[PDB]
Amino acid sequence: ASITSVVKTSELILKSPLLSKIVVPLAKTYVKFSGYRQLGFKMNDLIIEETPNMQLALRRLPPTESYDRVYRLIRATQFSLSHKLATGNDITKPEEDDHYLIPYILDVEAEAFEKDALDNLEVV
Amino acid sequence: MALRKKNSLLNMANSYVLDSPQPSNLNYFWNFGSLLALCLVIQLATGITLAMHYTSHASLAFDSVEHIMRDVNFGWFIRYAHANTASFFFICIYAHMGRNIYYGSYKTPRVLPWSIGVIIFLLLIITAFMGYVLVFGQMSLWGATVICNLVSAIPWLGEDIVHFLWGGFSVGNPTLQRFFALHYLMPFVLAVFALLHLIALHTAGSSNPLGITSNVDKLSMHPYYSFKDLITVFAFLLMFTLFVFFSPDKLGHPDNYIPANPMVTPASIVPEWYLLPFYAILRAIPDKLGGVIAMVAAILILLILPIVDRSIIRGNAFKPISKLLFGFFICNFLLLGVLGQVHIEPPFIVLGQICTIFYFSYFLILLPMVSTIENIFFYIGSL
Amino acid sequence: ATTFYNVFVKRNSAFVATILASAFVFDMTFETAIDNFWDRINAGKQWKDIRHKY
Amino acid sequence: GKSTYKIPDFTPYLKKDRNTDANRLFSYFMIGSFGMLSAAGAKATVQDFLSNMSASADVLA
Amino acid sequence: YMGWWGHMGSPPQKGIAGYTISPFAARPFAGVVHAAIFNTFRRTKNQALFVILPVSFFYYVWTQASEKNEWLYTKAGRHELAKAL
Amino acid sequence: KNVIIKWRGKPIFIRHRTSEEIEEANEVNVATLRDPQTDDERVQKPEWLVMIGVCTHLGCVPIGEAGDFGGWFCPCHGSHYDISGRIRRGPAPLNLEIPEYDFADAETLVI
Amino acid sequence: PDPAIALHEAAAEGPCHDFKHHFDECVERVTKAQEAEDYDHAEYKEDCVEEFFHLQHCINDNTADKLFRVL
Amino acid sequence: MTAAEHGLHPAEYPWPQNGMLSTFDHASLRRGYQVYKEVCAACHSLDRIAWRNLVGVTHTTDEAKAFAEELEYDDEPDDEGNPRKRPGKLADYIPGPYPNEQAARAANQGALPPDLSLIAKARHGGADYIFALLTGYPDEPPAGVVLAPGMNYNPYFPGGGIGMARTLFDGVVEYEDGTPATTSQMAKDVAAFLTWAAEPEHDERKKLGLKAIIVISAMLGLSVYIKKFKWSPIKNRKFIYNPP
Ligand code: HEC
Ligand code: HEM
Ligand code: HEM
Ligand SMILES: CCCCCCCCCCCCO[C@@H]1O[C@H](CO)[C@@H](O[C@H]2O[C@H](CO)[C@@H](O)[C@H](O)[C@H]2O)[C@H](O)[C@H]1O
Ligand SMILES: CCCCCCCCCCCCO[C@@H]1O[C@H](CO)[C@@H](O[C@H]2O[C@H](CO)[C@@H](O)[C@H](O)[C@H]2O)[C@H](O)[C@H]1O
Ligand code: FES
Repeated sequence: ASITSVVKTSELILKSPLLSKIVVPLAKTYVKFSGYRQLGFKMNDLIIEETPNMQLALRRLPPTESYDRVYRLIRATQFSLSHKLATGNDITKPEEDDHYLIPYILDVEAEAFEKDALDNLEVV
Repeated sequence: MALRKKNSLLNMANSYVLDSPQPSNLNYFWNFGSLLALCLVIQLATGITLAMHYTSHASLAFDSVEHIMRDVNFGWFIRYAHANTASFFFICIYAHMGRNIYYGSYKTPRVLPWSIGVIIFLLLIITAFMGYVLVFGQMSLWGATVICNLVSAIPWLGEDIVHFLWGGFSVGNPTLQRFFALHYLMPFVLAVFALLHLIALHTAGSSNPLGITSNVDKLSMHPYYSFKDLITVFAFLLMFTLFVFFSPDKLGHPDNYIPANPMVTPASIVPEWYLLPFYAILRAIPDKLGGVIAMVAAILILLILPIVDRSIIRGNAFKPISKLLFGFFICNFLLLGVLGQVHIEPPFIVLGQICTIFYFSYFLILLPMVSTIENIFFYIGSL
Repeated sequence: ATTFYNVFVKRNSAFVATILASAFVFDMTFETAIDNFWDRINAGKQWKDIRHKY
Repeated sequence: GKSTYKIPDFTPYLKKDRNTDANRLFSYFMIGSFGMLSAAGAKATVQDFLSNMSASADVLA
Repeated sequence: YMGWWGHMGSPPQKGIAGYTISPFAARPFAGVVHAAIFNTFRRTKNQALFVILPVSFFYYVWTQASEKNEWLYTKAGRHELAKAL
Repeated sequence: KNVIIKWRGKPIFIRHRTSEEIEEANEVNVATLRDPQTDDERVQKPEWLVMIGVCTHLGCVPIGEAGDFGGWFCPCHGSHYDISGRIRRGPAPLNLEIPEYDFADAETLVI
Repeated sequence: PDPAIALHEAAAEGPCHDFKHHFDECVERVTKAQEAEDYDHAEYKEDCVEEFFHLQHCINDNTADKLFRVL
Repeated sequence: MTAAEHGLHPAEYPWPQNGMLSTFDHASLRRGYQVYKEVCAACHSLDRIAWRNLVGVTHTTDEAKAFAEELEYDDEPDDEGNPRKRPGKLADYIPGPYPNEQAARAANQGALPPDLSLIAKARHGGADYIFALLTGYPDEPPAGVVLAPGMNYNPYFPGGGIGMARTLFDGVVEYEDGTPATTSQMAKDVAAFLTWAAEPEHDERKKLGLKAIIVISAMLGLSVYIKKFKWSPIKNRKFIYNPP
């Protein structure tokens, strides 16, 4: 699935009061049990990156965000191989779990999808 | 420049076993690939040796296997090693495939190694089936009869194809001699495909248990994974030793010590344990052709995992719902195995049909739904 | 310890020679030890134990 | 947390006698034993296995 | 998607200092007892439900099916067997 | 009596059916038969039931005289064949195949 | 004489007495039912194999080790 | 399936050879050969066993040569191409009671007594099944059982009706070692002997297995030490990050 799809569907849910009332609490528990924060990751660090679109989005990250992402991946790799969890300031707090990459990938995909549409235009 | 890098032959070995850059956090489930290579080497060594003493003619086959057990120096060991390693080969291949499914090894950019992997699995099944016939005991004959008759279901030409496979009108001498030649060949084909899936993998490298890139943090294959592979090699050899020396016939069927008799049918004809889940799937569909299609589809459906998994994240480490669904899928696969060897009696008939539906619905319904919902929970839950 | 290291370990040629010689010794002694232990735990049962009657 | 000249704490792992010959010799004793059992195991394996090619009992009879 | 040593395909790295000590300088089994007891307990406790729930369910299903099948093929189960076929 | 002749590795069941056996077989309404056939379609001579004694389900050999329709019972998955060797109960789809057989003499048939 | 004879008798009278009585009662029923006329033209003819199996399984559990000890 | 259709499952008897480190009792093997020879061999062959196989297991070279030399075997034709017989040699296989299946079935009311060389591996239960079957003929079949003609009731045999009658009775054999030949004793000895016939490598195999277990376990332990030794720099790695 594309990030665009995921973001649009999520926005439909967040709009509907009923839907948000039942989905948002579930999503928060899901994230707590997921446990990626206990390896010091942010949610966006987990997104598959071996695609042209994602490689382009990663290249457009500001240098500081890019250097920090590299460190979180290396740190999480070291927790994984040691069979340990983060402690203290290495644990990602909910307020630090920012969607740093989502705006870049949504722009890359917007152009990619517009290009696909425009490749199929028919002069009326 | 070091010779290992400069010389083109050495550099090929170097690229796969020495300088090969690996993730630094592979867990012990990344050791099944080297155990599978070990099983393949044991099967080649023991198999070629048994070929030096075995006679493929139906009048002599079963007795040549007794001669191996009784007269050939260490023949009992070579025979039991070959027979038990065939089971260990399937335990390791199920573990390796389960690792691949849990950790999302089938996702881009690893679709090609996974797809060639599905063919390796089919070749292993065929190799093992033909080798089991070579003993020419009761299970050998009757298993060949039942399984080869499934080809009769192919419309129009099925009957003709069966007679062509048998080289006659029933399983007999021509079939045994051709199964010997093909059983000798198929492991070499299987080794080529095993090499192909590794070459295909080498473009992306190994995935890792976190599902993220390892390009940030690589370790040489040697010495780290060489020495970590030795631990599981010795654990494997301990299990091998316990079966081969202390319980060599635990995994077998006693009826295969009775010489093949085309007249008398044994009490129950079942395949070897590792084929049992596919046999249960076949029983679930009442139609002959339906059942054969379902049974083949149960393997070929693995080819669609790259499509039906809609997750933006690779692997299950951080996906609690996917982990539960995977647990149920695996246990259902084991229950199908058990149902493959029960009698066709109530209430196992209906249970086998429900388990078959669950097997297919994992690929077609549940994994696409669960992976869609989890995408949304990750996004909303972390806002 | 330095002496032992210097003679048997420092040169790989010497280390491999020591390992192979030890493997030779181990193989011969282990064979004899297992044979005796096997004979003690299975005493009175083996052909060698009843052979004298015949 | 900031200075890179302050080496992180390795005291939980560091051996005091790390530069001694006794220290190295112990680790090579483990490696050597492992090499020795692997040599003895390979020899046994090869000898028993290849003996299948020598005259079988029915031939010697 | 993977290069080779010297050009692996990492985004640029800067600002990380990494430190480690020789295998000869370290105790390889440091903290083994704590790990073997407390670390294994933590790791197992956190995964236990994902194994227990499916295993226990499928074992229960099997147990019920196998007991019914056994009962149907007794004298007492004659009538229920006749209906089932 | 029912004989078992090996013919191309398959068993051949040859039963020398009595008068009353033939009668028993000619009773069953053709309507209620997975594979609807009457004995006259099966045998070319009412006193010689000649069949390929491989069960039509998977390919085990039915034990004769046993069954529930007192003809042949496949022990493998419990399929019951008749005195015509027609399938009555169990997983088997078809009646036991009839080989191509010709009575050269009245005392010998070729299969 | 055969040690088994004594061991089996002892196990039937002792730890396997409930099963012994079940088998006995079954036999009584079946023999009486066979005695009655138009038994040959009955749909269901009861046997005592099940009860026999329960008894023998029980005797074997209480005897196997004891028997091999005296051979 | 009914329990009767399966057959009653035999008890687990404590055989001497049960036990990772246990051989057969060779005195029992020798006695079991004598039961085979004097009782079973009337109907059952042992075609996979040669006289040489007994030597150094149950008998000396001389005893086994004596057994072989008492029999006549087909020789190569003489110079006019006429058939000849010769005395047996150690290389010869133990000869069976019947020339073919048809003769075997004719002598046993249609039933064919199987060859016993692999019977301990060819039946679930092995020695326990052979012992249970031989000693498990009730005096009377359970009320209600209808045996087919020429069948005998035995609950261990699937379906209950076996074509072999009870053959072991107290004192049918006189053992040469003075052991009381009760039904139970003879069944135990012959079941041991047949287990040996099915798997004559048994004793050697389990001893080689003990050596393998010891070596492989030590190698496993050392491989753990070596892996941990080599991996410690990776496991112990620490980082200081100063964001640029
Ligand atoms: C005079 C005949 C006769 C003697 C004596 C005899 N048997 Fe048999 N045995 C048979 C026949 C006939 C069968 C086949 C029964 C059947 O399949 O219904 C048989 C079957 C067996 C079976 C296989 C039953 C099965 O599971 O298929 C074993 C084991 C056996 N015999 C062992 C022995 C041993 C051990 C002895 C004596 C110490 C013995 N027999 C003595 C005639 C004999
Ligand atoms: C992937 C590799 C292989 C697998 C999975 C495999 C599997 C099997 C199996 C299951 C059997 C039946 C074993 C028994 O119960 O006795 C068998 C028998 C046999 N295999 Fe293989 N085999 C493989 C490779 C080979 C090779 C390379 C040869 C070379 C000729 C070979 C030769 C034989 C022979 C001669 C037999 C019959 C003798 C016997 O049963 O032991 N096999 N094989
Ligand atoms: C003869 C059988 C096989 C051998 C010898 C073999 C060997 C290997 C090896 C050595 C690796 C790299 C190390 C590892 O991850 O374990 C590997 C990776 C892989 N294999 Fe196999 N394999 C075999 C069969 C299969 C099968 C049947 C499949 C799939 C159905 C498969 C799919 C894969 C995939 C997808 C990977 C990449 C996994 C990753 O590293 O993320 N293989 N295999
Ligand atoms: C697994 C058993 C060991 C035998 C090796 C397996 C045989 C398969 C090798 C033939 C396939 C060709 O293998 C291919 O070789 C070249 C160099 O050798 C590798 O190339 C890699 O390493 C070399 C240096 O080591 C670099 O020039 C290159 O940038 C890098 O991509 C490819 O990544 C690999 O895919
Ligand atoms: C490149 C490698 C060099 C050439 C390889 C040599 C090939 C053959 C070497 C000897 C093979 C036979 O050598 C022989 O092996 C067997 C074990 O297998 C030994 O036999 C020993 O153990 C076996 C079982 O393990 C017993 O049945 C036997 O009674 C006992 O003596 C002999 O003591 C030895 O003489
Ligand atoms: S094979 Fe004849 S009933 Fe299934």
